[PDB]
Amino acid sequence: NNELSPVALRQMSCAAGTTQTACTDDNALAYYNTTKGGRFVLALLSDLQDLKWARFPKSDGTGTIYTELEPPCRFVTDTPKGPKVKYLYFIKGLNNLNRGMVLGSLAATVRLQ
Amino acid sequence: NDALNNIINNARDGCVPLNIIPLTTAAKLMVVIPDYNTYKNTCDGTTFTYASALWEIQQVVDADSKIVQLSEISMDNSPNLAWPLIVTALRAN
Amino acid sequence: AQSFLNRVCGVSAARLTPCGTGTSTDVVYRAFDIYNDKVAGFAKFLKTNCCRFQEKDEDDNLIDSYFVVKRHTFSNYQHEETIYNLLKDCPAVAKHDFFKFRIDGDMVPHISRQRLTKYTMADLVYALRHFDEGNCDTLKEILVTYNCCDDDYFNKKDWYDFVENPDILRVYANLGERVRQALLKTVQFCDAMRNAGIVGVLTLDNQDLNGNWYDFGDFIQTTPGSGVPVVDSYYSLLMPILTLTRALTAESHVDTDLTKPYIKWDLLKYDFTEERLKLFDRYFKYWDQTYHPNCVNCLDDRCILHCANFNVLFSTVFPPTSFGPLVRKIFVDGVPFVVSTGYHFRELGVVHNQDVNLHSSRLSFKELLVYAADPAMHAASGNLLLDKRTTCFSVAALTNNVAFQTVKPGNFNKDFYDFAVSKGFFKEGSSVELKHFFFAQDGNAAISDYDYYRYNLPTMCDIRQLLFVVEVVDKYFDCYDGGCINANQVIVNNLDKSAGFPFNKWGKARLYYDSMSYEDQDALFAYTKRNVIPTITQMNLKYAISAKNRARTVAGVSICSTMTNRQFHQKLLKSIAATRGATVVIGTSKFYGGWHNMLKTVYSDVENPHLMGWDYPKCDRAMPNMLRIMASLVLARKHTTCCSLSHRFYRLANECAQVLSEMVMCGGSLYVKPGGTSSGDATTAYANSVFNICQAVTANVNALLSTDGNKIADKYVRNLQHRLYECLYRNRDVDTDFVNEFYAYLRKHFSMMILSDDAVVCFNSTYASQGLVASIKNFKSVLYYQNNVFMSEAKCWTETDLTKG
Amino acid sequence: KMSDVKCTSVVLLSVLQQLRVESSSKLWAQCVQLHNDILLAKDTTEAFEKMVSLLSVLLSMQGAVDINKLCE
Ligand SMILES: [Mn+2]
Ligand SMILES: [Mn+2]
Ligand SMILES: [Zn+2]
Ligand SMILES: [Zn+2]
Repeated sequence: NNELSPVALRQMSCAAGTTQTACTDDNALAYYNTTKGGRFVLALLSDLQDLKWARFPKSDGTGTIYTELEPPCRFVTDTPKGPKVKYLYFIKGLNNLNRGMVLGSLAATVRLQ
Repeated sequence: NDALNNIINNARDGCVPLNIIPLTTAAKLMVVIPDYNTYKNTCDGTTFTYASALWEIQQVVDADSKIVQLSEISMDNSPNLAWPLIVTALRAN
Repeated sequence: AQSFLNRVCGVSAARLTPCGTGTSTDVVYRAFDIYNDKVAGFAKFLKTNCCRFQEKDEDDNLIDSYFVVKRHTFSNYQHEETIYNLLKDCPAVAKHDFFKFRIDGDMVPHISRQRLTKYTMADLVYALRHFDEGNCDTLKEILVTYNCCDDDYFNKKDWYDFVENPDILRVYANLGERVRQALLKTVQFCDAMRNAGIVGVLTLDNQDLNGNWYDFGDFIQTTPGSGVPVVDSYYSLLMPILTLTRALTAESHVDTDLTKPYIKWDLLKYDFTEERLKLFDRYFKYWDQTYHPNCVNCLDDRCILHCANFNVLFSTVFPPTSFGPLVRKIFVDGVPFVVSTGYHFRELGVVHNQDVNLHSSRLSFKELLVYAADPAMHAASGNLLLDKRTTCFSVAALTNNVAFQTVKPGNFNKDFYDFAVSKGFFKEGSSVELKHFFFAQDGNAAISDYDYYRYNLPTMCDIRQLLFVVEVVDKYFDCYDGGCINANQVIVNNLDKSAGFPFNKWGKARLYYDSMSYEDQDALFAYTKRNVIPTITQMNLKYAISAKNRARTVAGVSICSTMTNRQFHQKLLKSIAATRGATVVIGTSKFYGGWHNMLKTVYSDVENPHLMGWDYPKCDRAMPNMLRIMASLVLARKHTTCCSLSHRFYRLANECAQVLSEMVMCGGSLYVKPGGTSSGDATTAYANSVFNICQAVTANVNALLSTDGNKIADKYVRNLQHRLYECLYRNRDVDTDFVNEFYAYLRKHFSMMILSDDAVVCFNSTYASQGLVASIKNFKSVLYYQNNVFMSEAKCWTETDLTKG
Repeated sequence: KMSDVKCTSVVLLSVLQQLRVESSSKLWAQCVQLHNDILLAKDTTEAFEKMVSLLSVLLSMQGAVDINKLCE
């Protein structure tokens, strides 16, 4: 035993875009790491093909962080909505372990074909 | 020496490691032998090869820094010599 | 019945012999690496559900290959079947076989794998990293089975020792090829998993020594082309082995085959930047953390550690005649010189000087000093030297005749002896008796003691554990202050000591500390923050009373090193020595009731105490280079504001060029010091303290991780174990909350007193008897697999009645 | 009694060393070896044979005039 990730983290929504200023309102979904020393989302779950910049204002509200994104991932799920092809986007520089956690949670609590 | 300049010109950048300058331009070699068994395998005869060059043995001396001729260092005569023998040699061309 | 056995063999090689009972299981002790939601660790658990069969080689002889078969549930059955069907075509996967047999009236499913080896790699790694010479049966069997040695070798007692019986390296190095093949087939397994779209975590307890893999039990499936392998624990646990067994020795042959001649590298080529990346891409392809071949590009200290660890391993393949300074012919006042313009370490890659000025006009006094201390000008104008007395790499001879230094005997004070015998002393059968004498030494005493550096071996460190032990050792040193000080504030005692080589030809330290005004010294100290200055160390013998006939040799470092090291380090050094009540006890006197205060300090609040102490056998020469580097980093950490990040790195490079591989001038000719501390530099007595605290913390970490976490009854220490493994291997960045937690646990259950490698520890005993803190065997194991010395139990004591100290 | 042997070996080695005996390496090596074994000895009889062997070295040369030095 050496298990991958006991228990899943969570899901929310967030903001993303193509460039620094292309950050529109809620257009994706993010699984986040719940740490007492700050907030850290893991993966950007989106339908639009070529997002490249994401954004979220700081908890203080004065600052806002930009998160560049790697080339997308192609996958689909099964829902009442039918075949609905989204693109999994990871923050740039995501390490292998967190990729494993998010992918395991996705394949566990959400269908794939 | 002109050999040092030669090996400094052939470097891609002009910087060469320190541990190869004496190895490839020194004009004299010093050996230190603790016992006859090591002497036989390395400095045998009046010529020997080290660092891919040719050297000729000259002025063998003992710990007391007195000159010892080459015919003395046999197997049976070995226990009658001070035996950190320092064998000197020069680069042959 | 018996049809089970003829079903298991299937198609190939039906030479089956039961290796236990029949249709029932077979329980053995093996070393796993478990992390579910209830337990962590790298410990020997009780593997139960597997029937193990052994094949017969021809002539009816038992062969080293097995046919294991599990028996578990039904969902894992189909899940395993699907994953294996996906992963079958790879060469690095062992052939499974899924069948349903019946014991009673039910189709119990089985996984009858084929052609195993009795041990995994986890047993090898555990047995080497958790040594105990009292019972090392598994190591004996593993060594004899693969033709590394023969059983008659273990009758030669003290076989395991490294100081005595130095041949054991030749026994261990015979295991290199198996480990290298395991590395390669692991790479191929990762490639197959990625291309097949499978997500899974890799351990060593699922890899027989041949190379194949199994137990696809806890894997999950993703879309093809997007799989991910998890290799944080695997590689990091396996790190210390790859230099015990020289697993990369087959990388210096012409086509990486052991039956070929050696590659003849060009003499002048010194970069080796592409080769290191090629090696990293071949063996460590999926180690997803940037590896900088030269550390001058590193971002902070932890990345410097993470890249020096890899350079240590990758520098043992390239020739040792290319390392060292990288000199360059510089023209000055119409005359060509040869001066060092950089360096080439084994642990830091290539470092280039920043302020080099070819076609200089005239030399100042600072220039004359920095040019009269560099070994380049000295060695490049001396005769070659081939010394057969030593194994250390000689360089050159500055003279025409070697000089032999003897050690004289001490004189006799007869009058005191007569007075002693007058008062009825020295009578036969009395307790007091003469044992400390002034021994004498013959001509070649110095070199026969410099030769002891042959006990220094290139060692790899478990990096994901050092990156936490260094945090805790750091937290041990948060009470003091430090920073750079100006020239007019240094404090120096005894200004008439020697100035090293070649400065001792003109005057003592007073002259060189005198001629420089308070601006020359600061100009030099600000020069060294952008340059590298190699130096030449002299080696001298001590002349003192002793109880053992071995000589003692001390290194006299040149003035240009200590002059700047004092300015760099003195504030912290004199803040450590002027503090009372801390862990380090340097500076606390034993007079006027100081010893009583120290002893009552270390007894502080532990519950069921038991003393424990030690000392290290040949501490200065058995020191690995990584722990020296980490100690210097921990000392230099305090300069968060006074210096930049390039300045700190170049000061560290200067330290490594002056006290780690500096060209020792032993006798009358230069040699190369391989590693270990030189005992006569500025910060020996504190680097040793950092070392000692590092070993204590490492022993605690090993003792807590490697415990079966299902017998631990106190809930808090079990949660401590789980979080410890999480932040050690399943994490990447420092978690200061848990670092504080663990430091509090240590200082509450492991009290300490430290001077330069002479330690004393007061520990709770009812925990150490359950392995929740370091016992005295754990230090033996740590010293074995990390320091390359065997800790004899005739130097470690243990005391239980605290009324006697 | 052995302590006297150790002390006299110490003084004997000192006088031998100031007699300039270290000019010949093999002799000095033998002398220092014998002196070290005398100092580390645990029993008196082997100390005494190594002692007489060490003293024979001093008696060998002619530098130490013995008849005068033995003045009783
Ligand atoms: Mn397994
Ligand atoms: Mn399993
Ligand atoms: Zn780096
Ligand atoms: Zn500073």
